[PDB]
Amino acid sequence: EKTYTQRCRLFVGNLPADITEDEFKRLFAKYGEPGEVFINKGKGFGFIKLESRALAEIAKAELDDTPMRGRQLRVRFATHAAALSVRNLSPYVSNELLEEAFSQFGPIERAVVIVDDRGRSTGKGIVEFASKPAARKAFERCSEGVFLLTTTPRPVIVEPLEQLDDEDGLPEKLAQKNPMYQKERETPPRFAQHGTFEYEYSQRWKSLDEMEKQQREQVEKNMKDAKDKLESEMEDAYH
Amino acid sequence: TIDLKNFRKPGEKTFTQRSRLFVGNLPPDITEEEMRKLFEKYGKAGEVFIHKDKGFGFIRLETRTLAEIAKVELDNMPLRGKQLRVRFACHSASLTVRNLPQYVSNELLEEAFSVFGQVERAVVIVDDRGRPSGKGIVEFSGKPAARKALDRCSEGSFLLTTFPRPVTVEPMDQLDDEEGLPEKLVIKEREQPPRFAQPGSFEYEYAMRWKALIEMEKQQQDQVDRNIKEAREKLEMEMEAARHEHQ
Ligand SMILES: [Cl-]
Ligand SMILES: [Cl-]
Ligand SMILES: [Cl-]
Ligand SMILES: [Cl-]
Ligand SMILES: [Cl-]
Repeated sequence: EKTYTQRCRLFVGNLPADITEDEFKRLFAKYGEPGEVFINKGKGFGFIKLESRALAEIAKAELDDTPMRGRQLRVRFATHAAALSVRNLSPYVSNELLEEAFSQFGPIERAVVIVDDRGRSTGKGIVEFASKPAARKAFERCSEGVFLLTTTPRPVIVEPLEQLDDEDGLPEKLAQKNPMYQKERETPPRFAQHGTFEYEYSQRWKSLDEMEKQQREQVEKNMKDAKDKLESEMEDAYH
Repeated sequence: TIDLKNFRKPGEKTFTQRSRLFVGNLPPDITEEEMRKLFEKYGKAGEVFIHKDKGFGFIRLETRTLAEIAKVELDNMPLRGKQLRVRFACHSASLTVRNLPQYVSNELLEEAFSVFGQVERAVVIVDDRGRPSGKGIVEFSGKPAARKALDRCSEGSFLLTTFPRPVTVEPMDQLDDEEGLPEKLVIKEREQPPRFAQPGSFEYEYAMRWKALIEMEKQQQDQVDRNIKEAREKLEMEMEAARHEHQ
């Protein structure tokens, strides 16, 4: 579990211009003792670590989209700076096996194996360390060397985790910053009908996307056939 | 813990599938009123489904906030000797939207796909620096509305803005990075613990062949990135040329 981890840090954006270090703590007062507190008084955002992930998820759920001296607050979890993308996993790697494996590089905040809608592993996973240099060590040694998890010499591919945001997307209020957003909205959503000036090129875009799909599915099919032949010649493990 | 109100967000639709909680490993001696009493703290509850013989069920709270608070307080909590398994239920009518135009927003994506049914939530995926990734999520109220949007956009070109590039609509491939894979069954692979292969051994030699095709796909996936890139700029040049053409 551990207290005041990086998974407990919350991002509080759109703060008032005259926000102070102690007033920012008065917001999260009823969530225990505040941990590391930093605020960017210029841009108007700040970070704060809570005692546990549970307290952080409760404070995020209660304080997000709430007013403060006029401005609406944007509360979310800060982007984990020590997160690594783990892929090329065998379908027999668990969360504990993934955590026990990468624990030798440093303290593990969390380690999960991404699964599909049924529960089967997708061959990819996520590992989050307590410090960024700990994740850098795991990223370097796994890429410079060969790190195995099972008996099969299937190496693990470690990359920096591209953390996307599918919770709070891109609100329209933030989209009004660019003037061309309103210029694009001059035409409402529609279906391109034949005979239109834009119909000829809409079908060419859809044809280009179909060409991209056919080429990428051909590449991903050749790797699967190559990955299956490696496990076939492995049966001939004798030198 | 304890805190009160109904915690509605400005203009939030209530009793959506986002506030739908799956409660597993329930004791076999539980009723509908008993599970409502367990969630009585978290406000008004809508639908309540129960499978008494199997030990699971569904309950839909008012808002997403009340469901997240009920999850963190009731997950892995003992009840009649058994630990509760509280988890957000998977959205049955969720759609993935790719190839979004440059200027998009959550409200634009919601207003656009609202022509196929009642949209519960629409989100434009953004990266670390707030830039859109080109992918989006559209969640409908029911399955027929999601299939209607899927069919109309598969055979027709659905345009969101002025730019004449249609978006690609696919069924949402629900990936779980929360519960993960805690444990599984016996398909021997774990005779040897995780380790670094010694350079020169058969494990090191054979694993380097695995890294070879991994980076081989990276070059092929980047080669098709260039093939689509040059055909894209050719099409965009042909559009700006036709933009100047007006009789
Ligand atoms: Cl910044
Ligand atoms: Cl952040
Ligand atoms: Cl690597
Ligand atoms: Cl309901
Ligand atoms: Cl930031």
